Amino acid sequence: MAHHHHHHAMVIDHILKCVFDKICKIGTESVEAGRLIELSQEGGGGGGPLYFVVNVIEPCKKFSELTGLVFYLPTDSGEKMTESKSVLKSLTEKLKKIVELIPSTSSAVPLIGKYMLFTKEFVESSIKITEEVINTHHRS
Repeated sequence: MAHHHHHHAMVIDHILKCVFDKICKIGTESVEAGRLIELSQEGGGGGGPLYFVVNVIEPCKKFSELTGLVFYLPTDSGEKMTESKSVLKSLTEKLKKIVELIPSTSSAVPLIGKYMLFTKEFVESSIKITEEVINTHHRS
């Protein structure tokens, strides 16, 4: 869209809506395959449908502030990002362990898992975009 050779704050704060936009495109669309696949098996388990949004949004919350610390308080070409990404892989560890509580729904692991890695590979965009500004960040 533009370049504007200068400090990063006015034009850098705008890019946020650029990376946060797509996230909703494929992120909001998954809201269907997530409830469609679950309900197909049972959509319940140890509790109700709130356990799916409570366990999914739980980790997302702490990340909500992270998405704002990368487009506002950048520590590097992908510091706050690469540091927050490690949480996405370590987070699933809590969902995969569900087999110890309700292994009945675990059968969906290989079902919904197709979407899991999907976003995991999309979140990388965070460091991808910054790869364009790194040209200056790295230098100075």
